Amino acid sequence: IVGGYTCGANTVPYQVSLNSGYHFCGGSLINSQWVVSAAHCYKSGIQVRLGEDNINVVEGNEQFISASKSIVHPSYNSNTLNNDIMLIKLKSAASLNSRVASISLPTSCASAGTQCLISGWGNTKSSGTSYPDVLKCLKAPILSDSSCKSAYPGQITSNMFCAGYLEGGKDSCQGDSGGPVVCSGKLQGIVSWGSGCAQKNKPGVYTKVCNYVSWIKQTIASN
Ligand SMILES: N=C(N)c1ccc(CNC(=O)[C@@H]2CCCN2C(=O)CNC2CCCCC2)cc1
Ligand SMILES: [Ca+2]
Repeated sequence: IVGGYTCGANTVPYQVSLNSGYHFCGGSLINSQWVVSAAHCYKSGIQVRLGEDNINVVEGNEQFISASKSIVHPSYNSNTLNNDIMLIKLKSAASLNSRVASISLPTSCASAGTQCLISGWGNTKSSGTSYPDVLKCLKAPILSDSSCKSAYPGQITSNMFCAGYLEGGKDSCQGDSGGPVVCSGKLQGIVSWGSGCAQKNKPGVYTKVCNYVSWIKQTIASN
């Protein structure tokens, strides 16, 4: 997260870290058994880490739970990142509490101009590399579709939206991948892609979660 601030420990209790010997992606807890992340985060051997603040220090509120299965969206296209969403099931149910909590799925999509919260443990520099060990947060508005498409011609689909700042300086970044964009108490986006981080006229691009609620509810009820 570039140009953000320290969230404060467990203030974003639905945020998870996916670990395979190291943190490599964010995710969002949607109920005691299931995590939503980006399809480009897929790998086997995932451990889900809940209740984290400092991902390098055991602070006392963590739950570490192996994934039992992953389900990548049936139409995910790695080349275009269209339908960049996956579900991950926990081998055992998380114990929900005030530091380990689910985020609600939307009942409808958000509007352009709605303010959101984007969070993660990714790089905090727009030139160079620095990874924080505590969770970082960013307030960012949903941008118009026309500013999004103008920034990235021929590359935005109906399953994507832009959020952030066209002047730059504030953005998500590598390592934030798969994490939440929460707007008005709902998970509306997943950190997906962009050009560099915090660059002028290159805002972040997010998976448009409202398009997938039916798929999500049908898939978890059948697995
Ligand atoms: N908000 C940001 N600036 C931002 C930028 C990048 C990332 C991390 N995501 C990524 O790097 C993702 C996954 C691997 C390929 N990838 C890409 O961004 C690769 N370029 C894309 C262009 C559009 C068509 C699909 C490919 C996460 C956030
Ligand atoms: Ca920790």
